[PDB]
Amino acid sequence: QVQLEESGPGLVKPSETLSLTCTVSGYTISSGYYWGWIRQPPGKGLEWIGCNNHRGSSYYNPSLKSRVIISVDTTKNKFSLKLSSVTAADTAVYYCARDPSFWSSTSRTSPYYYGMDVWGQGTLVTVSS
Amino acid sequence: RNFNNLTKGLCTINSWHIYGKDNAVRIGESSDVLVTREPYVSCDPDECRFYALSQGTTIRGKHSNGTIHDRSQYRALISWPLSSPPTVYNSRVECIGWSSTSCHDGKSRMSICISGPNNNASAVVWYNRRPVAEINTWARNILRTQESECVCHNGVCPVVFTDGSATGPADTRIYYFKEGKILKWESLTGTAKHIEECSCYGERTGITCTCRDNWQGSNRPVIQIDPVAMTHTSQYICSPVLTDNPRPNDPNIGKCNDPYPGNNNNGVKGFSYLDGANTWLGRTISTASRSGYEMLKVPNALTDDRSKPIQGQTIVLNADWSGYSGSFMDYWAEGDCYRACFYVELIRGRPKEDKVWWTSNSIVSMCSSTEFLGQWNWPDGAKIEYFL
Amino acid sequence: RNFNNLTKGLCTINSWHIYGKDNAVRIGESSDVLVTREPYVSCDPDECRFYALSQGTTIRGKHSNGTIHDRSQYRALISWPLSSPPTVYNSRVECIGWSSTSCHDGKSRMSICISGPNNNASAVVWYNRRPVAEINTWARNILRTQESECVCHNGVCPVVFTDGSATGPADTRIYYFKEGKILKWESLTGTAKHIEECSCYGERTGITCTCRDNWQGSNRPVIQIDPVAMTHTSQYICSPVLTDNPRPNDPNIGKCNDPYPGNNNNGVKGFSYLDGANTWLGRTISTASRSGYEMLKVPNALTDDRSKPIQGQTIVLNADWSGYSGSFMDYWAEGDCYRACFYVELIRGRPKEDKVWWTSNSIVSMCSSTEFLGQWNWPDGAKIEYFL
Amino acid sequence: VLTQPPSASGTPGQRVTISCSGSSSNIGINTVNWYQQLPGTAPKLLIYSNNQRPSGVPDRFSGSKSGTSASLAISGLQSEDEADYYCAAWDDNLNGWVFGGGTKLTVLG
Amino acid sequence: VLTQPPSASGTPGQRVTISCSGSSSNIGINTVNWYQQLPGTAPKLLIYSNNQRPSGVPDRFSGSKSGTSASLAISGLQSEDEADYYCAAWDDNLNGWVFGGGTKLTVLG
Amino acid sequence: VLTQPPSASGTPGQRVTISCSGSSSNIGINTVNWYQQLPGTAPKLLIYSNNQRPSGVPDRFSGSKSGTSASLAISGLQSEDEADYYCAAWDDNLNGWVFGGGTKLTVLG
Ligand SMILES: *[C@@H]1O[C@H](CO)[C@@H](O[C@@H]2O[C@H](CO)[C@@H](O[C@@H]3O[C@H](CO[C@H]4O[C@H](CO[C@H]5O[C@H](CO)[C@@H](O)[C@H](O)[C@@H]5O)[C@@H](O)[C@H](O[C@H]5O[C@H](CO)[C@@H](O)[C@H](O)[C@@H]5O)[C@@H]4O)[C@@H](O)[C@H](O[C@H]4O[C@H](CO)[C@@H](O)[C@H](O)[C@@H]4O[C@H]4O[C@H](CO)[C@@H](O)[C@H](O)[C@@H]4O[C@H]4O[C@H](CO)[C@@H](O)[C@H](O)[C@@H]4O)[C@@H]3O)[C@H](O)[C@H]2NC(C)=O)[C@H](O)[C@H]1NC(C)=O
Ligand SMILES: *[C@@H]1O[C@H](CO)[C@@H](O[C@@H]2O[C@H](CO)[C@@H](O[C@@H]3O[C@H](CO[C@H]4O[C@H](CO[C@H]5O[C@H](CO)[C@@H](O)[C@H](O)[C@@H]5O)[C@@H](O)[C@H](O[C@H]5O[C@H](CO)[C@@H](O)[C@H](O)[C@@H]5O)[C@@H]4O)[C@@H](O)[C@H](O[C@H]4O[C@H](CO)[C@@H](O)[C@H](O)[C@@H]4O[C@H]4O[C@H](CO)[C@@H](O)[C@H](O)[C@@H]4O[C@H]4O[C@H](CO)[C@@H](O)[C@H](O)[C@@H]4O)[C@@H]3O)[C@H](O)[C@H]2NC(C)=O)[C@H](O)[C@H]1NC(C)=O
Ligand SMILES: *[C@@H]1O[C@H](CO)[C@@H](O[C@@H]2O[C@H](CO)[C@@H](O)[C@H](O)[C@H]2NC(C)=O)[C@H](O)[C@H]1NC(C)=O
Ligand SMILES: *[C@@H]1O[C@H](CO)[C@@H](O[C@@H]2O[C@H](CO)[C@@H](O)[C@H](O)[C@H]2NC(C)=O)[C@H](O)[C@H]1NC(C)=O
Ligand SMILES: *[C@@H]1O[C@H](CO)[C@@H](O)[C@H](O)[C@H]1NC(C)=O
Ligand SMILES: *[C@@H]1O[C@H](CO)[C@@H](O)[C@H](O)[C@H]1NC(C)=O
Repeated sequence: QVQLEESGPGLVKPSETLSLTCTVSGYTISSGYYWGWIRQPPGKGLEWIGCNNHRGSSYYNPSLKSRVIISVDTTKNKFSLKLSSVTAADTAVYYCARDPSFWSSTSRTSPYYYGMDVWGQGTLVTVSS
Repeated sequence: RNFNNLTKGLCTINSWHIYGKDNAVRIGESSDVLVTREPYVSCDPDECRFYALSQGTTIRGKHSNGTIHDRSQYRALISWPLSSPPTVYNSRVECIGWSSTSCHDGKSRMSICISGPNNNASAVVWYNRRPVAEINTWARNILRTQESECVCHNGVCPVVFTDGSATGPADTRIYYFKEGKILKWESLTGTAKHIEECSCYGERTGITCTCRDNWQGSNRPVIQIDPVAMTHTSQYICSPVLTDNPRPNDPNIGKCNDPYPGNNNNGVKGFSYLDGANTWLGRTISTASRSGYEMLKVPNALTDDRSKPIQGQTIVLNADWSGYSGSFMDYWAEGDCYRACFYVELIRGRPKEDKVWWTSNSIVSMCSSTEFLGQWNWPDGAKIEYFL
Repeated sequence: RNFNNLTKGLCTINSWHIYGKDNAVRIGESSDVLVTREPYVSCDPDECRFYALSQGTTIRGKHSNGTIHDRSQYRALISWPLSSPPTVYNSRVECIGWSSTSCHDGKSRMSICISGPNNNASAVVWYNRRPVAEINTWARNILRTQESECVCHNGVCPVVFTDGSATGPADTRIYYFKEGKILKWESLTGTAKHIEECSCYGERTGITCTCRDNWQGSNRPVIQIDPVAMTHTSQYICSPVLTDNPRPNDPNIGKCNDPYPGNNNNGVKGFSYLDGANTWLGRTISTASRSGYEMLKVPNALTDDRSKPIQGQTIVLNADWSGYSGSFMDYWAEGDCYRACFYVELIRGRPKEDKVWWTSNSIVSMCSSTEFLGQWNWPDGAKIEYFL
Repeated sequence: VLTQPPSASGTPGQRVTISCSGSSSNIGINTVNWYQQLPGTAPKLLIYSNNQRPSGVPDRFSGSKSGTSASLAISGLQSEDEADYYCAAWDDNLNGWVFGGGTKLTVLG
Repeated sequence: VLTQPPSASGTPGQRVTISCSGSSSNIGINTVNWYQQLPGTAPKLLIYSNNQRPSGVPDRFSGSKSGTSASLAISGLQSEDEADYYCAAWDDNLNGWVFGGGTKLTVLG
Repeated sequence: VLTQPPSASGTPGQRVTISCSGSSSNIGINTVNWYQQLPGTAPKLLIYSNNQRPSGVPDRFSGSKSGTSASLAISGLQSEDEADYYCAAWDDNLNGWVFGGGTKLTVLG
């Protein structure tokens, strides 16, 4: 069973780039599942940020794209999220997750759009002075 | 008739003059004018018309609420006479789809339109008003095309398509069509990294296209197509004049086998005329928004990484909203050269104007001249408050 | 020119793609668009147009109140360019009457229109814009015709007519016309029991028509016409796929020299393409209402009473209102086969939407392809609340 | 954005439902998923493809969709079902995973 | 549906009338009939073809039609004329026998 | 006609500004000038070409223009700066020198 775990700083200053890394273990990510990130402000619901794969076929939330980059390091089985110009509104819990959609799981019997079945425990990032 | 051949050179460009303008929004305020986006200009052997994708609603109707979204089953490609507004009573529908391109080969017109869901999308190629051939997707991620007109040579009309992430690598192909049928296609090659919405023109040889890089940079890709050989290459413009939007500030030295970094996952359609010394580039004034528009004469921009503007002309002030731009030509005009022309979309409404729930555009276009002419401004002139 | 001859075969149908769509209601909300019903598509040698019966009023006018009734002295047959709405300023009137049919024979167009009271009804046959011949009634009970286009071969255009009870046996006739004149007519024969609103297409031989049985069942009648001999036969489709609306649930075994029972005195116009293995049937999704629409590939449906679908495509969701459907073809297109096409009427307003006092329709149409293409939905997209 | 009610409730053993709705670009065309979040952790996928569930999910959780709305029915409500429930779907206009915010389900007693 | 007043009245010997009206698809084009129903039985046809009467019908019953309205005049009103009177016509939109409901005629005394 | 506020004020040493605005035919396209008039004499040109000044004009006077509006900033306000200030521009519809009326700048103390 593939495990996911987030790591990185829990504090970024306003205007700085935030960088979080999710380590994948128990699975080689070069195999093709999509991996991505979800945000949850402390008192709010969930927001999708984006996802990618080993070929770079990324998808991003239009409200964040151009501010956010998601990349995949197959060599080390890691993927990461970067967001420029953080602000107070970006304080949130960030989670990394696995997504078997787009038949990337190597199955054509699956729903094209599936959902996110594997979640890490997440991390809290504060944007502050 | 016969097929148009690319035999003439480009005319010297000393200045630009107005060719046409519809004033669609100003008229639309009190009349049955359609809501459109992504306009372009294309000419038949004896007529020039505006083309655009409509939203299936009029400006003042209640279905104009939410026209900001661009992929729907209510979109279609329409055509109407130059400088007339795209009214509901004078437009002809060419095809249905949310993305399209068209051109005339000297005998008839070809039109390619993309419709469908984001994954199971498809395209239909029309010729002489009949459906001829169809293309399915290959990457299953919003199949896209050129938007602006295509250029044909001796019956062969190369068309650029993209299927794949708009924020990462994507699979692009060039299809070569004749009378609506596919002769062949090629996977894209060369050093360009991401290609979208190519604006193309031909000269005496091949077809040159200026495209958007919507992934890594503000350095526009260029595709060189040989319609006879049906082969092509690519590179970026080697010039420290950035032309995309948003863009970082202009460097002293440009580069061209790699996109110029600083503004990711964004950009707009635009164009250039590359002709050694007779080279002109178009761009917005603002580096952060789709505002203003100018033409710059930048000799040898395609290859000289230290070239800077030596002459230019303002088309749209930065106080005015701009939009997508692109190139076109009348390939049937008398003379020993082609008069280069271009157009600019002027976008009004959301997302910049939040007082209304619609979006729309007006269109202005210009052609080159060998004379040195003066300059003026070309806003759409619509008062947003009149619609409130 | 010369007369069109039925010489080519049908193309293989692997999937359907969009051909056209007017979005008449969405536009009509804020513009001078006419109220219509019973649309169809028909092509001249160089042009395709939509045809429909108008109600003599615009959608937003006050005379739109009560448009639900279909037989009046304010109805007429109009024609307008594909994918444009049926506006008051771009439509041509072909004839006057509450029921009609038309087609082109390669030299000119024939049009037949029915007008008058329920008993003393009559029809006028027009050709090349002149009245040519007239037909009176024989049963004196609302003379009816095909609604969709007719098919001509070497100048002869068979037309199907009905006069008599719509809820019992009726006298039907087939008239054979040439240049608007009657050559002959035949009483209908074969094993079909009740014929209305036949949708016809030709191939290399004869003309095949799919009709409504509005009396006994959900099993559609089929008429086979030989235009040279000017003779015909009939039967029902031998397939456990019911296609009328309303219909009982599909049986395991069908029958065809007798209508399939369970839903009396009702039904809708529809179509099929019968070509052995290359056979497709159209129908609604709902079994109880005019909702949704799908195409099913059902090999040998005409004769195999245990045949079931092997492939299909959704056109309209069951969440969306549907309407009458039918077939058409471009018989002047280049190639060695005919590209099969069809259309669907999308009905809005009364009796399903009681918030408005009018009725109207939008039209969508599609053509076959030999490629396997994806699928999408085609609703009209009108918000009824905008009209309240 | 999808619409969800802010809350739901019932007593143990009752059947309760949570609705989700809005547009034709999302749940109106694509499938809908449901996720359950407990106060201390990451959300778990309960329902996918409108009415399917991942192995390990109790059959007390039953999804359904029609038109432009959807719901999650919870049969046999347990104290353990108190949670934040979320509705999600792919939305072609954005081309990527829209959530409806969540509904707080309270078990009474 | 045709429109009729709910009631009519008069004293014996008076002339009274009952009106009927509405549309161009029915009495406005076709002929109008009148029927008389007594409380214990089936209605009897009194007037057909606007102003004709079946044999056996008293000539005190006189029909008339104009435009989109019609009426039945009863001369010499009798106590025996107390009845429910109905207006009917063929209506081409429905293609079959529309009734106006009825009018109660009361003889006073 | 250009629009100006009727007055402006501040204490010595403060930075104050005077605005000017309206249309696309004038300051919206052409350059804007500023003039200063003292109660007993002809106006003096202070600013021309939006932000340039004639020799002899203190650098405390700084012009600026954007869009369809413009302003004059006075740094280091002096008692001597009390004056009537005027905004002017060429206006192509009239084809000749439009003024905005003036603004009275009062130095407080
Ligand atoms: C009637 O109509 C005519 C026609 O319209 C009017 O005449 C026109 O007036 C306009 C005014 O705008 C001119 O447009 C500008 O032209 C200049 C270039 O011209 C000068 O420089 C040329 C090259 O200089 C180089 O070579 C010389 C060689 O000796 C060398 O000395 C010099 O150091 C340098 O190496 C010269 O060729 C040219 O000379 C010619 O013209 C003279 C005119 O009077 C004439 O006297 C000469 O004899 C000769 O004929 C002349 O010296 C362009 O540079 C300029 O474009 C820049 O400025 C505009 C201003 O808004 C801006 O929008 C552009 O984007 C651009 O500026 C940006 O990019 C620069 C690139 O490095 C950068 O440096 C700038 O800081 C700036 O960058 C900013 O924005 C970018 C945006 O992304 C951002 O990234 C950056 O970080 C930063 O923010 C205009 O094109 C027309 O050319 C002129 N046309 C003609 C035919 O004359 C006429 O005035 C009208 N008459 C009336 C009465 O109204
Ligand atoms: C991109 O686009 C493409 C193109 O659109 C998408 O692909 C399409 O996906 C749609 C999904 O709907 C498919 O449409 C349905 O197709 C099935 C038929 O396909 C299956 O069965 C075929 C025949 O089976 C028989 O032979 C096999 C032989 O071995 C045998 O094993 C089997 O037991 C049986 O004997 C097979 O040929 C076919 O295989 C092929 O396709 C496979 C696809 O993945 C592929 O894997 C295979 O290799 C092969 O290529 C496949 O197995 C139709 O049956 C179905 O129509 C029914 O269901 C719809 C659902 O709403 C319904 O509306 C229809 O009315 C109908 O269902 C009613 O009638 C039935 C008749 O008996 C009845 O049984 C049902 O219960 C139901 O009845 C109800 O309604 C009626 C209404 O009046 C009522 O009377 C009844 O009482 C009751 O209420 C659809 O047509 C497309 O065919 C497919 N197209 C293509 C080209 O693949 C693609 O997915 C898109 N991709 C993305 C990413 O989006
Ligand atoms: C246009 O459509 C938008 C769609 O959201 C309408 O906005 C909604 O309006 C209702 C009624 O006032 C509010 O209850 C909703 O909260 C609004 N939603 C949002 C996101 O603002 C809007 O009213 C429509 N009207 C016009 C004039 O276009
Ligand atoms: C449309 O026509 C109908 C015809 O019946 C009108 O309905 C009548 O309206 C009047 C005035 O309100 C009522 O007294 C009648 O009882 C109505 N008849 C029925 C059967 O409802 C209707 O008002 C017209 N108006 C519109 C908006 O279409
Ligand atoms: C275009 O060039 C080709 C080159 O062989 C020639 O054959 C063709 O006829 C030319 N087109 C016309 C219209 O002459
Ligand atoms: C159609 O077939 C008949 C068969 O005799 C032939 O005479 C006729 O000329 C054909 N039509 C055309 C246009 O050739």
